[PDB]
Amino acid sequence: IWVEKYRPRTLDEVVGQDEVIQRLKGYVERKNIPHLLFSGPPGTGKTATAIALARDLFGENWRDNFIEMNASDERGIDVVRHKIKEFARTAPIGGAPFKIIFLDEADALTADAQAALRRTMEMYSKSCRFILSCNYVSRIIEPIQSRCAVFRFKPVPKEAMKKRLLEICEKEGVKITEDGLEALIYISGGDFRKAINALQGAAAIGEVVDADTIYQITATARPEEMTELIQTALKGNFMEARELLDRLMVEYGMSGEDIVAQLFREIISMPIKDSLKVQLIDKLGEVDFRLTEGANERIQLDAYLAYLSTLAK
Amino acid sequence: IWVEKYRPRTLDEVVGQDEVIQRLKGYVERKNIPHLLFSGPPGTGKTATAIALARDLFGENWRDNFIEMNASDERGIDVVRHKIKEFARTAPIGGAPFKIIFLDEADALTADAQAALRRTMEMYSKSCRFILSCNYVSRIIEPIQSRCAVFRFKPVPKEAMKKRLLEICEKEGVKITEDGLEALIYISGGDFRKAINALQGAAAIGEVVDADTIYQITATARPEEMTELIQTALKGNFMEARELLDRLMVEYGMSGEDIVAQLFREIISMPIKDSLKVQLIDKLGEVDFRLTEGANERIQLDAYLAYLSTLAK
Amino acid sequence: IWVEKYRPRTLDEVVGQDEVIQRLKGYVERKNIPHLLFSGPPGTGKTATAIALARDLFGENWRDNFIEMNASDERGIDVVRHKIKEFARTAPIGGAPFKIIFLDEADALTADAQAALRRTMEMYSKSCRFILSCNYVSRIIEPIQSRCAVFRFKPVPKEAMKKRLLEICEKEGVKITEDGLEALIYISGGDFRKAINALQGAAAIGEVVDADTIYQITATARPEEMTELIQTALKGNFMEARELLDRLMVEYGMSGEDIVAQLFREIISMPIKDSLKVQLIDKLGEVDFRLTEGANERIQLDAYLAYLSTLAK
Amino acid sequence: IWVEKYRPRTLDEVVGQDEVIQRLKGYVERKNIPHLLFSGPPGTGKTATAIALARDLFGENWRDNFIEMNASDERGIDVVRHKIKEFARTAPIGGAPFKIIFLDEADALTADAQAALRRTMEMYSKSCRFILSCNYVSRIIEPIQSRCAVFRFKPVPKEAMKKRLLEICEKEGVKITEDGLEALIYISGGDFRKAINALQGAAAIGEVVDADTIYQITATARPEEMTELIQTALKGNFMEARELLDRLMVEYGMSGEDIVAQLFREIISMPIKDSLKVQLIDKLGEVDFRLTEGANERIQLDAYLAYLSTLAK
Amino acid sequence: IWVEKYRPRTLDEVVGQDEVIQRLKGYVERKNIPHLLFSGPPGTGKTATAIALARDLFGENWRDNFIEMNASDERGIDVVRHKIKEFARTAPIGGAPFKIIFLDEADALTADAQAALRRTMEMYSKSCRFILSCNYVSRIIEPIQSRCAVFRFKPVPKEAMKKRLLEICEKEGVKITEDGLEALIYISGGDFRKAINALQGAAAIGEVVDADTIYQITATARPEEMTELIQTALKGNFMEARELLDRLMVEYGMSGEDIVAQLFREIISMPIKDSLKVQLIDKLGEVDFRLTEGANERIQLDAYLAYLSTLAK
Amino acid sequence: IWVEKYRPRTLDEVVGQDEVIQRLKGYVERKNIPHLLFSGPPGTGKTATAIALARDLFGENWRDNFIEMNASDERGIDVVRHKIKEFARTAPIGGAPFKIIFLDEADALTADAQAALRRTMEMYSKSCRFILSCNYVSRIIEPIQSRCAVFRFKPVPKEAMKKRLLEICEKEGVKITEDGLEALIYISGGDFRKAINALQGAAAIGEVVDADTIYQITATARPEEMTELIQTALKGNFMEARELLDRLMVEYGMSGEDIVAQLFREIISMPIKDSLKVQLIDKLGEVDFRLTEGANERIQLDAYLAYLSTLAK
Repeated sequence: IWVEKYRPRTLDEVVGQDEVIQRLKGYVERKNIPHLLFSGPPGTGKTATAIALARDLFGENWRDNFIEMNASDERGIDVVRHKIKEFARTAPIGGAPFKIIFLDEADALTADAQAALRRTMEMYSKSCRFILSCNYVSRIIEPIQSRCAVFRFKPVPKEAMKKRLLEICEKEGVKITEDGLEALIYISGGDFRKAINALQGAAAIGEVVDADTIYQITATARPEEMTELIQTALKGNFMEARELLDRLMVEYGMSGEDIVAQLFREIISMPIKDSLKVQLIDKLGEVDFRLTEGANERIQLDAYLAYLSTLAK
Repeated sequence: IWVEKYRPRTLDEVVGQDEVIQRLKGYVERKNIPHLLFSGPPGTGKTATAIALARDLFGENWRDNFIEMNASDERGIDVVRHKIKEFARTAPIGGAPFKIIFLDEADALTADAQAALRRTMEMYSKSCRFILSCNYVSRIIEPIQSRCAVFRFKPVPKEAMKKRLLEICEKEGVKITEDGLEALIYISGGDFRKAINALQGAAAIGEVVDADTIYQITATARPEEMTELIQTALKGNFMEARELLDRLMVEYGMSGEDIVAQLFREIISMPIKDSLKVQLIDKLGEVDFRLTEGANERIQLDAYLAYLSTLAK
Repeated sequence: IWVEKYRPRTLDEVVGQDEVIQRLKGYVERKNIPHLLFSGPPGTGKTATAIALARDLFGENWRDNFIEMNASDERGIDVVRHKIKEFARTAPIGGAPFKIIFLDEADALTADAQAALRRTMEMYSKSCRFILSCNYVSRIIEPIQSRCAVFRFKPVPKEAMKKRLLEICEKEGVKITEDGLEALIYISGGDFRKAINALQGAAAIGEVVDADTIYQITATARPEEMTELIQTALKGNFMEARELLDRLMVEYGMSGEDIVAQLFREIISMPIKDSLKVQLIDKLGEVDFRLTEGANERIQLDAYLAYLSTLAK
Repeated sequence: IWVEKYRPRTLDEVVGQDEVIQRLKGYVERKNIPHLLFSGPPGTGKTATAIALARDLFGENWRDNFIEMNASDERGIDVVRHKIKEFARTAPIGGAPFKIIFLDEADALTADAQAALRRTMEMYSKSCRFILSCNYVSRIIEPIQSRCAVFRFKPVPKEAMKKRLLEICEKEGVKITEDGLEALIYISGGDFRKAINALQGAAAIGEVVDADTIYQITATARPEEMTELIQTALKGNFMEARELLDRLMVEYGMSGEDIVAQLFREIISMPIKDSLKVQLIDKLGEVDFRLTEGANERIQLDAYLAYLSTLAK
Repeated sequence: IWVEKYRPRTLDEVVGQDEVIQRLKGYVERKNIPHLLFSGPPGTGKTATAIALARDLFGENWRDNFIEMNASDERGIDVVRHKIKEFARTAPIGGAPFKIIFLDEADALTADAQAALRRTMEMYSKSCRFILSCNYVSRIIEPIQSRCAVFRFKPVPKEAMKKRLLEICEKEGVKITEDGLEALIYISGGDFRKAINALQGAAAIGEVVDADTIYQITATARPEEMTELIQTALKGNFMEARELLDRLMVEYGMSGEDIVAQLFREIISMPIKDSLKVQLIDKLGEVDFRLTEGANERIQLDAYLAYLSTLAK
Repeated sequence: IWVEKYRPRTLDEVVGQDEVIQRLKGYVERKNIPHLLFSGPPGTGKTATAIALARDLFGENWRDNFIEMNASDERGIDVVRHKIKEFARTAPIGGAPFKIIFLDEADALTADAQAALRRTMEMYSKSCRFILSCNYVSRIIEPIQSRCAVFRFKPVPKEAMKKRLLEICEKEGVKITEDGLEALIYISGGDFRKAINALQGAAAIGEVVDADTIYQITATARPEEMTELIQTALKGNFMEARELLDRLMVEYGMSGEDIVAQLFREIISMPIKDSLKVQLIDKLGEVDFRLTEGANERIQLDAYLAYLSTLAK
């Protein structure tokens, strides 16, 4: 399960996030941690560095102290408070003052539960410390940002991930091609968890990791096929386009959201006029809405391939 | 009841899914099963291979261990946990290490129930194993795909099913024609359960299995007749269309839902403009609603044939 | 109560359904009954033949064994299971192997209750047997059609019913005219229960059964009056049409659904263009909906007579 | 409370319904009652004759046997079955064979509850009997009409009620004018309960019962005021019309349905062209729908006064 | 808290409702009360007179007997029945026969709970009595109106309230101007509770009660300013309108609901065509929804001022 | 933590709110406080003045008496009532009559909890006093406004905050530019907590506080960048605009709501025609809705940049 076997071990090993880590290192020399707020897209390293941050400060004895828990399971903030009192009365065994709790998905709670943090902040900043992961900082009520040093994780980039992916491979006897690497990244959206997990799943199978084997495992169309489907649509061949999208949707087994996602990506990365690209995206915006309201997947989608085949003349 | 009497017995006997089985065989030589995730359309062999997978690993004593249960019945995940503890304490009687639980309709649960799997995965991977059937992989939250080897079942194809259908027949003294076979497949949508079940139902009756007898059993007009009815409607011949739909609705004895279903299928598979197909489906969407609210079958339906015969000019 | 006093006694006596009975007879010579599925409109003979089927196989002792029960009363499938165990342990007293249970309105249950049939099918096919009545076959989940020989009851035709109606009369000293017979059938929709019940109600009164006395008892306008009302509407005389529909609706005392029904019938059987007939039916479709949602009977109806009187020029 | 103090005592005393009673009398000479079905508008005498029918057959001891209960209170059909067993075991004390139960609002139940009647019909037709009141016969599933002698109550009429109203008055020292009588009937819709209740309420006040005092008590607007409001609307004076409808709606305190009802009545009884009357009623049909869907009373209503004030030129 | 300190004490002191009270007095000379039904807008005196009615009949000992309770709290009709039995067994201490229970918000209950009143009406009309407050009489099922003397409270008129308001003031050392009185009534909607409460709140502050201070306390723009904002919008000056609505929304500090409320009031009371008023209200309906779903106050509101400034040409 | 270190100490020190404070001072000379109601946007000084009001009346001993608590935590109104009885029995130690309780977020409670205030108002107005903070006065049921002197806090203003911000800086050795000050206020929305907190966070970093460093810390785009993105969109360069919005959305890490917010601000503060600004805001209104319903962030947003690039010609 590659995405854990390559969980960074020191802050130095979390890549793409110099911005955050360069200054997050300046908290290990002094041994200070004010409640951390980690913001960013998923699969970029919030949990990783919050491990490698607890790992660089305790040495060998992190597992005993640090604990990760999902903050959106609404009845457990109050049931995991006895872990707050045993954990605050125990002094870091070795030669350190403070101790850490990680809280994934913080930005899912309404105003209320958020407060309960505070009566363990001013009472435990000489013992306890929180790291709060959230998708966006905007979504955490101010009275907490107030007591937090904030870190905005940016989506990692191509070469930095591509490198790390290779290292996960050479060290695990997996043979990716260049094709399957580049493809493993189209997939990833710049999200490691997604990327690693995929690779892992393609590694489990028989040997060579082709561009395809990656497209198959994640159920996301070859980008060549999309810009075929969109193209054969724009030309005027509706029934053909419908055929493709069908075949396509069964081959990998994508959702309507999933198809509309790729439709988007490949509508953007088309080399067509900014004048027309709008017309497409606008409608695509429309269609994506229709779906989320609960309208019929098949009909709205085919109805969008219809949209394109009017723009023939 | 043919669809069980021909339930594949070994992985070798599940057809059309080489892609999955070829490598699912490589789990019987080594006797490894990491929690399996089966994705695909219904009636393609998820349950079948998950039986024939448990059957090829236990030999004669599968029934005692393996158990299938529907995962969407929301109050029973927790009531069928005592089957998890008797089943994990009993070592596979014979000479095998591990044991299996199949979970149909996994992709119906919201984030929560999905987690409860995990505290029996790391505690039972030296005793228990799960196979998860779902319509689409996209619909299972990542923390599970994480611990799963994934398999995307594709819809079985024409000739592969047509063959198996014949074998079910010659071995059960049923006389299908070529017509009734081809028709038994229009019906099937590439879904065996649907196909087998139909055949079975046509076999129960008096002898020869015509194209018709299949269309009747599934409630269901010759697709030639629909695209006739829709067409004679679009031309402007309302009274003619109404006649057809009537005759049609008595010949096979379809519901309003049933008619509106086929209306849909054949409105999609029309070779007409994406521009117009919308107008039709939109209204069809409307009509289908009207019916479910309890409006009058005959009037809303004829009122839809009216809709089409305005679009003459 | 004529509709029982003339309940067919042998399969030979159920008329209009040769299609079903001709081959349902071939189950009395061999003494086989695989679970029967009876599909068709109401008042066509599903219950009748399922009696006359149990009557032709037990001779004199059917009442003791066979029992009819409505399957839509949701808490009684499980309370009438002790009738399943006393009934399966008792061997048909005489010289027959098997026994019957009739289940009206089967097509009202959601997927679940339907299954419970099965654990008495494979355990009781050497003792028990089910006959399932339903409006449409399409509405019974496949796993049951699977184990059923299916029979589609068609709406009994004109002459076959007209004959039986006369026999009910000559044998009950009722004087119908030809007018009142033909009218008793316009009413019936090809549904005996409806027809017999009507006749019965017209017989209770004073002597001669006119065309009218039938129209009055069922609360259904002379078809001459409808095509008058629709016509005087189409001409442009709104206030006149409204008068008629009023008088009309009090004379027989029809519902809004009832009026809209006849409106439909006589809009179809008009000898007017297929071009215009649509406009009418479309709106009629509209109006019928408005009513079922709970809108005001009088206003929507008069508002439909309005609709027609715009189409003057 | 006049509407009870003048509850008819013998079938002879129920007026306007000769049609029903003339032949309902022919059931007291023979002492037969097959389950009665009473259909008709409300306040026309279904309950009355079903009392006066039980009163003419038991003489002095009806109250002990006969019981009226509303059939739409869904959990009480089964709780009032022990009244069915004490009532069927007790033989009519005196010299009569049978006993009666009245069931108001029968046409409110879905298919199911209706059946439960039957297992007390064939078991109690030598002891029990049902009288079923319903707004329309069409709304009672056939298997009951089957076992019922049916009676369609027509809306009483003017002079028959007007007479009875006077008798309620002379015998209660109330001074209605001719104006207030005629008006007491515009109100009534041919519904006694409505009429009597109104009169009663106008009698409670100070002396003379004017046309007005009746219009005021029922809030149903003076018909002069409506055709004022509609007129000042049609002329073009929107703000004036809105004022009236407001004042009007507070003076009597009508619902939106209630206003739209009177709007209708007085739109019909306008002496304006059949050409225009349509336009009005059509929209009124529209508006009435909008309301029943739950749209805003005030806005749709004023929005209808808007509609009229466009038709100025 | 002025709205109680000036709770009328005798029927003579409830103003604006001569219509009701003049004849409600004729129930204190005779000492009769048939179950009262009070209908009318809120804040017009239903509770007040139902107090002052119980106060004029018991003299000094009303509080002990009479009790007010909200009838919409669905589980308490049956829990406050033991107050019905202690209250019916105790004879009015002094020299009176009967006793009273007030039931606010009666018109919130579905058919069922309403019945339970009746088995304490015929059993307690020689001890108990009910007064039922409801917004509209139409909304109380007939079987209760049946046993009720009905009273329709009209919205208290201008001068009658304006007088009472002054008396509340001179007797409490508050200095309203004529402006602040007239304004205190624009506010009131003819609803005292609303009016008194407002006045009270403006009295608490520093001295003189201006037109403004009243508009501010109730949140609520000068109606001149709204029809300015709406107007400058309709003309085409969007940026101007946005400015106003801003200034406006800060000056008084209204919610989005509050603004949309006034927007409505002044859209209605515009002297513009019924044709256009619709367009506005329709969208306003739209906007109000958008807000309640949680959309952005500022953007939807400005987006509505946008809506209006398209309708320039 | 600047936003507390500069918590105003006397009413004189709360800026921008002369309107409220000028007359709130007239309550310290007399030593009267009727229950205060503080209405206004967040971060404008409700809590501040309610501190500085308690601070100007007790001198040195406020902390002991006054207590602030959030009123939306629904189970604690009743658990913090024992703080009401110890606090009401203790007379203000020194030479004052009365005592204070502050209640933030009052406008979150449904009708019920609001009442419980009252039985401590008339029992404690010679000991206790409440200050109620709420976003809008409209949202507090009248029976409380009734007993409250009301104060509408307006959003502070530019120069008053800008001054205080500078003082926080010169006294903390922070070097803001004019750019970073003006920007620190675009951010603030006129909300100090927001502003101070931001400044604080930019001060923690390396020296000079640029316009940017402020835009970065709050994850709110440079207003120059928005009106670039909107502009390059309006010109017709869709793909360019999409690029910007992307880069932009990753640089600061804004939500969809957050982006749509700034989109709005800078659409307003554009110097473009009132004619076009509408078109933009209308759609922006649309888009913002789409998002809140749950539609796809990326697609609706890009779909809005599409919208703008159609308005090229």
